[PDB]
Amino acid sequence: VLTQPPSASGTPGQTVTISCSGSSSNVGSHSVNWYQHLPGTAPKLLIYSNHRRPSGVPDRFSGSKSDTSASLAISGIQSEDEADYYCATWDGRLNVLFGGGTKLTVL
Amino acid sequence: DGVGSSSGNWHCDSQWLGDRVITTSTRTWALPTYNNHLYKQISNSTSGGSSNDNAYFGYSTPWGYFDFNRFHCHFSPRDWQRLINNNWGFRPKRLNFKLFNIQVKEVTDNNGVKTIANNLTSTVQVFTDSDYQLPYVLGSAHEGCLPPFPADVFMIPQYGYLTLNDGSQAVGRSSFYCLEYFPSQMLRTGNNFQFSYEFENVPFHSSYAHSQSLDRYIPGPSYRQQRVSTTVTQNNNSEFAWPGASSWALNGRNSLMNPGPAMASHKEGEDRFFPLSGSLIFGKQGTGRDNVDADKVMITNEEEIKTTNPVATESYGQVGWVQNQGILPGMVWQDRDVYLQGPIWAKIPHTDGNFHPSPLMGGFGMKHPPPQILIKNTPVPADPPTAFNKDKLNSFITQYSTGQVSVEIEWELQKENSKRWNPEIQYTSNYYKSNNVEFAVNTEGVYSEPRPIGTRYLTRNL
Amino acid sequence: QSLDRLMNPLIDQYLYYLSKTINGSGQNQQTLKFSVAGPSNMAVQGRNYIP
Amino acid sequence: DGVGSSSGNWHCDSQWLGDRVITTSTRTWALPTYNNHLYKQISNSTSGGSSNDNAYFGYSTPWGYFDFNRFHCHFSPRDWQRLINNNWGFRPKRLNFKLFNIQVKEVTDNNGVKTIANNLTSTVQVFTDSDYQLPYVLGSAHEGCLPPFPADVFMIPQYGYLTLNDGSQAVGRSSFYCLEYFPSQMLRTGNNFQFSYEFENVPFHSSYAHSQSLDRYIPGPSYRQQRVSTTVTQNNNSEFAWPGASSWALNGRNSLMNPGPAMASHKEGEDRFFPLSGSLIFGKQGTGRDNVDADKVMITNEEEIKTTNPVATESYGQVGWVQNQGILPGMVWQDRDVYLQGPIWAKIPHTDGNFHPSPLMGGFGMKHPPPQILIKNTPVPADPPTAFNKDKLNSFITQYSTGQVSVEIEWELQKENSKRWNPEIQYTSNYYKSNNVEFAVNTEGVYSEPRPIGTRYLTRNL
Amino acid sequence: DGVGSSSGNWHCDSQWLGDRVITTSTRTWALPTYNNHLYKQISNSTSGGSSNDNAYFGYSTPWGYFDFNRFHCHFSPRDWQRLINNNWGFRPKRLNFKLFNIQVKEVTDNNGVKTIANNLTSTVQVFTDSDYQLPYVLGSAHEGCLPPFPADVFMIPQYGYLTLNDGSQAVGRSSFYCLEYFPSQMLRTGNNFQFSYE
Amino acid sequence: QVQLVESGAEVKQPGASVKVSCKASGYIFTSHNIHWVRKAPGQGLEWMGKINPSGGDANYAQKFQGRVVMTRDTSTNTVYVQLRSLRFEDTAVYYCARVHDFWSGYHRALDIWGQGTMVIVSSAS
Repeated sequence: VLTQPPSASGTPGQTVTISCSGSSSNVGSHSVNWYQHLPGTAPKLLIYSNHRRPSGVPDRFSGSKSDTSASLAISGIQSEDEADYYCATWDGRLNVLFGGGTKLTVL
Repeated sequence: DGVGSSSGNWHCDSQWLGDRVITTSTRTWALPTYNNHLYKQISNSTSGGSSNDNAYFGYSTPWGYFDFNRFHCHFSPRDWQRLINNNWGFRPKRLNFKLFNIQVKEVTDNNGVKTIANNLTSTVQVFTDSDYQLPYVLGSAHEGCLPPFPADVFMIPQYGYLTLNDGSQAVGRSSFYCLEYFPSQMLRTGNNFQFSYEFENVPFHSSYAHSQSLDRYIPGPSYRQQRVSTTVTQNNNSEFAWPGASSWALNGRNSLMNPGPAMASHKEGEDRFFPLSGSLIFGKQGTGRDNVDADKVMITNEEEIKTTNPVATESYGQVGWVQNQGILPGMVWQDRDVYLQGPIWAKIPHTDGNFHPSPLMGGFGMKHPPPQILIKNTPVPADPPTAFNKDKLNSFITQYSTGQVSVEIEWELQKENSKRWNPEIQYTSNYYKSNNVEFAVNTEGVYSEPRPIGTRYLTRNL
Repeated sequence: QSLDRLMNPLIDQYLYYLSKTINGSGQNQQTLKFSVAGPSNMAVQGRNYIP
Repeated sequence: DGVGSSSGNWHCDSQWLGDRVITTSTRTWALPTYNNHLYKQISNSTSGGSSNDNAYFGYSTPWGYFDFNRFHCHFSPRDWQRLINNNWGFRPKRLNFKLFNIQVKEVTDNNGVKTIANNLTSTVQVFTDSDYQLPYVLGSAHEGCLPPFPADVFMIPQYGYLTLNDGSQAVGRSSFYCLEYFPSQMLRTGNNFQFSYEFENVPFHSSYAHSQSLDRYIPGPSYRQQRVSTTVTQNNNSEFAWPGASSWALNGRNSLMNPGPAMASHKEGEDRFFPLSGSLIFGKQGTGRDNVDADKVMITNEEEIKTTNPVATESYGQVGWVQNQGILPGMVWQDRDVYLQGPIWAKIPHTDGNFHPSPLMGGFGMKHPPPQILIKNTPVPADPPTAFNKDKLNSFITQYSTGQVSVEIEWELQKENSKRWNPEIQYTSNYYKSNNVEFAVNTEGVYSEPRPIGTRYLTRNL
Repeated sequence: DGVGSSSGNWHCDSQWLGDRVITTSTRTWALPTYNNHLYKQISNSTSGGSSNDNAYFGYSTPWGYFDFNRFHCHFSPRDWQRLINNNWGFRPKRLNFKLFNIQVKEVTDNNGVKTIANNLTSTVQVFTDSDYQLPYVLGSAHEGCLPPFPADVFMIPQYGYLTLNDGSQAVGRSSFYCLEYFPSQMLRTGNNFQFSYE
Repeated sequence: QVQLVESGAEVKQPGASVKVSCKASGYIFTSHNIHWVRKAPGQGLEWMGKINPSGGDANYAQKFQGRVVMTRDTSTNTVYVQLRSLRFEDTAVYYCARVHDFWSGYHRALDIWGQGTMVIVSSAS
């Protein structure tokens, strides 16, 4: 199981860093992709295969991957932009993995 | 011959005869089912036109292809020592291939438990392209090569190719190959396969360093790479990797010149500085796939060739400085070195012209290199309905295959004649005690090559 | 086909490239971060032939 | 040939012909999957012993290996009687070894169950080192012999080997062999494997006890041994078990002298004393591994040589006493006695020089002793994921493979020529009743051997 | 020859030629696995004195043996009736033994239901002591004969033998015969076995 | 000395399955079969069937052919019966006994029994 910190503090008009620390068998081999989860609704694909993003995703997201860690940069945090954000990677033969998940705090 | 009868015999050997060598390494392969038996277009969507260089249009296929194209498949780190210390030059003669003990497993599901059962009567297609009609993807030093350590089962890489594009769209001059459309041999669980190939006549490799320098006929071509320092403090405090890059535009897409025409990686006495893209790079064992630190990768310094070749970080000369020089009557130069981990050959593309075809990454050039080998499973459809439905069958049994693969390559050598009174520079191990023998498995069992190994040791006159 | 694109789009090269010379804006931020060259970013891959 | 047709037949017999014998033996065997298909590295630390004496380094490999090195495998306690009573000595000539009827079972593990099913197509690799390239483990008198009682079904031992070491760390000279780099044969469920051997000419083993003592030239060499008494009140009440023992020392690590050059156990008539490290002490059947007490171990004695070789608890003489003595000219001695449970051969190490190479524990020392036979299951990879990953496959199907094994050796004999008038000592069973037959299975079903058997019974003039 | 093609044919017949007769018989036999593949010592001591004359000592090997030693394994009650009425005397001359169509099974039990399944490759050992080196137990009129009626699938008896004893305890002049010690042909689902004797 | 040990009791409500464990301590454990006799109150002994230790294959009884499942393990040297569908009817003290041949091929009897086991089955919590 990957590890990412539980909370991210924020203020309107900041960017928040969100980080996921993998291993040589997890993030080392394959990319991470970051999901938004807004409890009650379907998880949403924010960042996949590192920097590239899905057509709908706002410009304000940038993910970045280090050798063993994944970092998520959210430009322009907003009140409505808060949601529990998850790490996900492909480890093993092909099973998907998920970091514990982290709930942003917009204030 | 039968299910019960073994179709071949494991051969791994090194036989040393006179001026020639023989290397056969048999390894174990595993082939999954790619794309659920569908040729599929791929295309690079990425941004809204921000990144233009990264555009590609091509097809993905079911066929997996055997890529043995890297040296360390064929030579054992002992032999590579044996081979490099004693022999000025070498080159392959005869290729041979035997693919046997094909087993088609039939992974299934049994009410919550996966089941890898036998399917005897399923078949395995295979064929060689001896006419080079297909794209040739062994040319870019791709991954999926046979495991360096004999005892590690590997997995066959997927095959796919690219064609002409304006942006992500295709163009009327494009070509869609279908690999089914070749005559192919269907190997069922008992049969085996083989073919033989004669390497076209190539110039010997040069494993040696000039005992003499050309200043003491003008040094070879140069195209300058920006100079990077392995100490981070010395480097400029800005992100210049893309900007620094030495590029060549083809069709309005700037591609980074890599690895670049053969030149010395650094000047004598300046080991740390290295060309940005001139040198080839390898990973260490289990090195991360993005943005890893310097000591996580191996950076091969070309220095051996410096005498004859212009340095890769310095301008050529004066007239104003000369940044890039081509060919002048009376130039001589040395090739780019080859590595235990570095490729063997490349396919000389089909052109009205070429110059000194020897491929840039090192190794040997050929017009008709050793053929490709494509192996896919044969689709087995799940029970189709009773009432005939013209749509094609989209539901197949899951299978995969496993077996052996063997390759026998006859190498030729060019013996050492030297009169040099003082003793050479030999490769050698270090004696100083350590926790792991180099090129040997650790406690976990992972097999790791600690250092790349270049082939220039001996010395010949200039 | 076309010269720079002969590669197989589905697989990484074992060769690398230098992706980052910096961590990020500031003083004394220089660093060397090597990355694998593969289907996503193809213009940094090692090529055997030039026009 | 094929699945349903048996490959080779059960041969177990003794054929007594003139001056020469033939003992064939067969056994059944199962081969697990060792080290999860991984060459691994092992030190004292991975084992956990922190001493310098017990420090070691080396690898431990999947391959299994057969060991018939022990007499009790080929000879049945009948013969080893008929073999000793009637004969003045022997030696081997030709050993023939076969291996047939391979079967491969793939264990499946469910939530609470594991069902065994045949994987017909699966294979088994086997080869023999006939050039003596690998290290040779058969000379350490390891466990894992073919069992003595044919209906037993024996598990094949793993193959691992020690290399040079400093502490737990290697040195650059410490070398690592990868067995897969040796050519081997691959056997599906129908194939068999057989070869033959020729024992290089050695001295006959001497089976006899000199009737006439040397002093009725000079006795042979001597190296003293601390005398330990099976009457435990007589023994000094101190912890002299380790400190007391004589120990030949190498490279700064003291190794116990086991057993040491052949010497008599004790002075004639005193049977309760024995060399502390001098004589082999076989474990009785049912004996545990550790800290056992006295009666659970049979103890051999060398009494038959008390004529020539000096007592191992005595000094060789005076000049002041002499505790150790090397070879003088004009010495005579006799080697240690081979036992029914003891080894048969060992390999004379490869040196520039040695003296009287015949090993200490008994048997026939050889510079080309019978090759080892290594075996493993060619791993069937479990289903790969549909998209390539450069890694080696870490998931396999759990298997073991079983079959038969049979070995035929030809022993040569030397007849008894003596004109002695009065009768000999002969080895025999003791008619007197007992709850069990010696050398035979009890009610429980476990085969036990009550007593060792020496080979020295008939007498010769000195 | 192979797995799918039979290894023999079914002959039960009797053919009366002049002054001699040929009586052939063919039955089915199931051989279980006795003593978990373990030779073991047997003796009755049920009391420290046990029984005076009923005490015995011996072993009980896993091997099964074939008892055809009875007349009604070779004769159909008619052929017997034909034999006794018209003849003064008779006597055997030659015996031919053929053993074919081996079929091996594997009893695996999963989830409370045990299901038999062909194990193709597993083998069956057989031999004929032609030197009469083993104890001869067919002479004691034991049950386990081939069945009198061809349609009866029968089960194969166990071979064990007795030796010298005093009380329930053996004596050195006893001996323990391993049957593994003889050479014996191995058979898979394709092989047969045959031999003749005068 | 030859001994057979059932585990402690459980209380499981109808529809629940309960496995039972039998530890064979002091013998080879593969040469002898293990029979499970059950006694429900006011009923005779009842034979749930046997397992063949080394074999792993079991022979169940006519009445219990459906519900009862038997599994074993050589390493831990114990054998398991699993009664998948408990009912009020299936309330009994469970025994594991072994066949013991008294050192003779001819005789067969259950010489060693375990101390005991009782299953209290009732829906009431």
